[PDB]
Formats: sequence, C-alpha cells, structure tokens
Amino acid sequence: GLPLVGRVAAGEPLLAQQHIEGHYQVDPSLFKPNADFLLRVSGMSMKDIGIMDGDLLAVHKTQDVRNGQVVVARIDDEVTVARLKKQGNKVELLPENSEFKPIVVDLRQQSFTIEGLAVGVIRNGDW
Amino acid sequence: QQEVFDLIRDHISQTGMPPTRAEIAQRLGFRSPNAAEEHLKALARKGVIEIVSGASRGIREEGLPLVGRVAAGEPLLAQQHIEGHYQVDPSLFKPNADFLLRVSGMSMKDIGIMDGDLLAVHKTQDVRNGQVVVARIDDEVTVARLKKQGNKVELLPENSEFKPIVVDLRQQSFTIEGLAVGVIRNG
Amino acid sequence: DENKQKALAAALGQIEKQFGKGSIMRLGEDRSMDVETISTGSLSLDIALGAGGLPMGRIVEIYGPESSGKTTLTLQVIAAAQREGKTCAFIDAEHALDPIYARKLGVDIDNLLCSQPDTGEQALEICDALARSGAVDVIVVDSVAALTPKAEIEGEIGDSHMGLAARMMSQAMRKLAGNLKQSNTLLIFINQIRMKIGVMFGNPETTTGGNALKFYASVRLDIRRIGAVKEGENVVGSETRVKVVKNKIAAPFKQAEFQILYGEGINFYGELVDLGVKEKLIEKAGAWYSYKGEKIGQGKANATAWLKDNPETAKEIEKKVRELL
DNA sequence: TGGTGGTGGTGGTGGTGGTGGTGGTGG
Ligand SMILES: Nc1ncnc2c1ncn2[C@@H]1O[C@H](COP(=O)(O)OP(=O)(O)OP(O)(O)=S)[C@@H](O)[C@H]1O
Ligand SMILES: [Mg+2]
Repeated sequence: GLPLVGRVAAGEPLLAQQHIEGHYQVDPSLFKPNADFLLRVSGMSMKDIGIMDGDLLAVHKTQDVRNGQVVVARIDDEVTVARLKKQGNKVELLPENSEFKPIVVDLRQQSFTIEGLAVGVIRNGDW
Repeated sequence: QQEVFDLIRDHISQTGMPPTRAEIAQRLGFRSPNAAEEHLKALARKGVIEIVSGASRGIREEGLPLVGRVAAGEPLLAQQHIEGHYQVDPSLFKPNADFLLRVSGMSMKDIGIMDGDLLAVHKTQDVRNGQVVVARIDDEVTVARLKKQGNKVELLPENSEFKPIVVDLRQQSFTIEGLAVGVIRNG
Repeated sequence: DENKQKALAAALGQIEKQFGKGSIMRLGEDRSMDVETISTGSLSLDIALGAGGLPMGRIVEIYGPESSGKTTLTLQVIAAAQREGKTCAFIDAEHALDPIYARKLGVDIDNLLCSQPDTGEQALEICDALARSGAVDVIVVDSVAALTPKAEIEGEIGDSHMGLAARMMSQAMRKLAGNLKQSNTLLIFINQIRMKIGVMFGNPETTTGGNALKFYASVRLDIRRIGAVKEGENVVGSETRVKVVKNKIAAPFKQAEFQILYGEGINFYGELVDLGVKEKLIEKAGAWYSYKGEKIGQGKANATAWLKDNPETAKEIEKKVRELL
C-alpha cells in the first residue's frame, strides 16, 4: 500500500525509511492529482478549513505551485502545512486559524522548499 | 464457507474439474447435497462464484459503498441508493466501517466534519450518552452527539451558531442507524 | 338505464359461464358468508368474544408466556367439539404432549388424530391435506416457534438463515386461506414470546414467525397467569385472564377471567356464580353468599360446591345468565 | 425445369435475539 510519513527529522526527505510509519493500501486515484503518499499532522493551525490534530493529509508530490494553494513545505528544514501567498522575491506561508500569524522568513537567510500539494484529508482519531 | 471455497480452488487444480455437489456434501460429513448447495450459493451471493442453469459458471471487493446522505443541520430525507463505491480499507477505522454517507450542513464544524464530506458509519444499535451517532426521526436522518434521559432525547450541535434539536418519544419515532467512525474528504 | 341492466346481465352470465356457477352474486344472497361459532370451554370468554365462541372456516391465534395455560385451553376447545360429533386433529411440533392428561381433561383420546412432523413444511403440508379432505373440523398446531425449515435442519448450529421461516409462513397462509373457508375448518396457531433488542420506547415483547399471521388471523388472544389457588397450604390451581387483542367478528379489546384446576380443566361452576352476582341473580350478603332468600356459604369455594351438588339451581341460574349477555 | 431464410427476454422474496448490582450511621 501507500507509505505513511510520521515524525520527520532534518537533513533527509520526508519519505526517508525512518520516517515511514507503515503501509496503508489506499487507492491513489481517488484524489484529483494522484496521491503519492500520506503525512501525519498536528493540524491546530488549519482548523477553519477542517484539519485537526492526528489526521492524515494526502499529498501529490511536486515542486510546482501557484498562489492560493495549500502546500506542504519546509522552513528551517522543518515540515509545516500552510497556504502560500507570493509577493515577488518574497513569499509568505499563511494559517487558516484564529490565533496563528503569518510566516515570512527571509529566503536569503532561510529559503522555503515545496514537496507537494495537499489533495485530501483522511482521519481515524477518537470522536 | 471459506473451507468449501478452498476445496474447489485446489480440487479444480488437482483434477482439472470442480467437485460434484455430492462429493462436497460427503466431504462435509452429511448425507445431503443441500449441505454443499447452501455453501455454494452463499459463496455465489458473496460474488465469488457464478451459477448458470444449476451448474457453476466459474469460480471468478469494491470497498465501502456510498449509500446516501445525512444532514448536520435539520433532518434530511432517508432513502438508500447505492450510487458508487470507494476503495478504502475497513481496518483503518476504529470499529470496522460498513458504509459511507454524504454530509450537508455545518452543525459539526468543531469536531471536524463539514459540507460535502464522506462519513464512515459502523452499523449497530447499542450506544450510550455522549457518543456521535446517526438517528432517524420519522423518515429523516441527522448526525449529532446523543444525550438521552427519560422520554426525551437531545441531539446536540458542535457549533455555536446552531441550537439543539429535541424529540419527544411519545410523538415521533426514533431509531439509531449506526455509529460514526471517521471521515474522508476529496473535494 | 335499460341498456345498463342488460349490459350487466351479460357480463354476469359470461363470468358465471367461465369460472362456474356462483362465482358472483349479491352479498345479501350468499349464505356461505354467514358466521357460525362454537364454544371455547369458558363462559366468560364466549361472552367476551362477542359472537359466542370461535368462528369456523377462519384462523385463530393464541399466544402468551410460559406455563400460562394455552394448551389446556385448546384441549378444552377440542373436547366440546367432539361432544357435538366433530372430528379433530392435533399436530405436536413441540413433541411435548401427554396422552393421559388429554384423556383427563375430557378429550376422547382414541379418535383424536395426532402427528409429530420432522419439519415445518411437513406440518403445513399435513394441515393443507386435511383441510382439502373436508372431513376434519378442527386442527391445532402446538407451536410456531418449533416449525423449523428443512434448510435449517440439515445445516449446522451457527449458520445464518435470515428470514426463512417468515417466508415459509407467508406462503403457507397464502395457500391455506381459501381451502379453510371452502372446507369450513378452524385452524388454531399457538405462539411464544421473545424480546425486541434495542427498543427505545414501548412494549418490547413480540411473537415469532413474522408478520403474516398478524394480518391473516381473524382473532388473537393473550393469556396470562395471575395467582395461585389454595386448597389449603398446598397449591391446586392457577388464575388466568385472557384478552381479545384482535377481533374481526365483534367489538375488540374486552377481557375474561377464570380458574384452571390441575387435572380437571376450567371450573365452569366457579364462573357461573361470579356471573350471577354481577348480574343480580345471586346475593352476596357480605362474607356470605345467598340465593333466592337462603344462605349459601362463606366463600367462592363453598358457593361453587353447593351449586355443583344442587343441579336444579345451577340450571336455573345458567339458563338465565346466558340470555342477557 | 428448379427452392429460399430465422426473430426477441421477463419479474424480487422475508426478520432475529437481552444483559448486570451499589453503599452504613450515630451516643
Ligand atoms: N400433566 C399435568 N398434570 C398436572 N398439571 C399440569 C400438567 N401439565 C400441565 N399442568 C399445569 O397446567 C398449567 C398450565 O400448563 P399448560 O397449559 O399445560 O402448558 P402451557 O402453559 O400452555 O405452555 P408451556 O409448555 O408451559 S410454555 C400449569 O400450571 C401446569 O402445571
Ligand atoms: Mg404447552
């Protein structure tokens, strides 16, 4: 089945072996662009759009992105999920929650990196 | 039964032909072809075996079936219509999932279900206060958290813009349709 | 109009020519549609039923809890019909009948037919075979919870047989409804009680064997036990009340009570004194019963004993009580 | 003197079975 990405350490891709939680056979064709792998999140920062702590967010891996899309990225080599807004030479990742604030870190000091889009959400946590 | 299906699977390969109903019944230890016929029909109804003119046409799964809708807000019409399937594991969800429902409205936003989503339900009728359930109130369905006491049941929202819905069991009929276990979103 | 009269006459002629004489007639001219009843063994119950007994050519159902008295009631019903010259049959799907107790309630055990089928289909086939014959006036089926389908017999325990006996029962009623009325026979089903799991509101008790018999029956009775009858410090009988939960031949929902004395059946003379009091033909001078200006006894037992020992007053009271109700 | 050549499916039936006891108080 599809691989699952759990906690991610720096210096290695998301799909590194020690990041692999296991295999869950979910058909990749259900999602708009084919889902490549899954990634567990602590989604307190994207509540208003319906993402929660412990749920799974499907990602179609690609570096191409446009404005207004929800993207998995890394800043300081740390994984985060947030929407993208581009000013030009500067770009900011934004929340969808009532208590969080933007991220506009400097590329010259620390550059943003994309790994894939977010295509859909799956969860199995307690209710 | 699984053992009966295995008997055909290996007997056909070993001999090149499926065993007769009498042979299957004799192997089962009962003096009647009906013993083999019942299991063969049960496997056929499972979609594993084909039958033509009283004989097996062959020994030739789509996942959770999406069945109908459900309303987070006011109750919505209950009418089963299996429009399609989705290929997803039952083992993912806590008690095994049985079917999927489509959600309309926004009265459960805080917990994390919203418009147009798919909700996995586990069929049952044993549930207790404080759980997330599905109920039918005079041929209309709703999803909410239960709070039962006396002759009145409260179906609570999980959004501050909605107010609870209360039904009196002496006037309207109330049947619990299952227990929610998860969500899938693809919009 | 004049055209309509002949247009209708021709159609009636055609129908009677195709399907036989009598396939259609004015509802006020068919004497096969009149109702005839036979006694049930207990006077209170005949008053309650309205018509005066149970109808012939119909279906009746009797259900209740355990040790309630619904086999004694049916043997009491059988006994009276034989006293009138009617032949009878009894089908023991439960395999639990005691011959001598039947002989002791009043049944002529040498003329009653008996069958012990190995499968519910066989029981119903025998029922239809005797109904078609036109020579048997009463059939009794000991229990419906025991009518096992053939597929369930040849299988193993734990197999799923979802809704099979119900389908069988629907087929059976569909096939028997006509033969019963043509042959003018009475078919009595006894049923058990089970519980409905997960009910939210209402009475959870139900019966086994599906929904078809609830529709196809003309009369349904509910029989229950109330208390004990003491000859002394030792129990000698039961107290019973029956309800008419369905009725198609008279007003429904009435009631009836009586005593079952072990080894004898219903005590008719106990009913007679109760009905007489309620009807002012007997005088209760407080703790003492009284009749026609004389003192009787200190209780129901004394009153019924005195009445039994005195046939004249018994006849006088009965042949008047029967008239009013 | 001498024969040719096959058309087209129709309709669902039936409900099962209940499980388990908490906790003493005042001279
Ligand atoms: N052979 C018998 N001798 C004396 N008393 C009996 C005998 N058989 C039954 N009884 C009593 O008659 C009363 C009612 O029992 P029955 O009518 O015979 O059976 P039922 O109640 O109709 O169905 P079940 O088999 O008990 S669920 C009970 O109090 C019995 O104890
Ligand atoms: Mg009995």
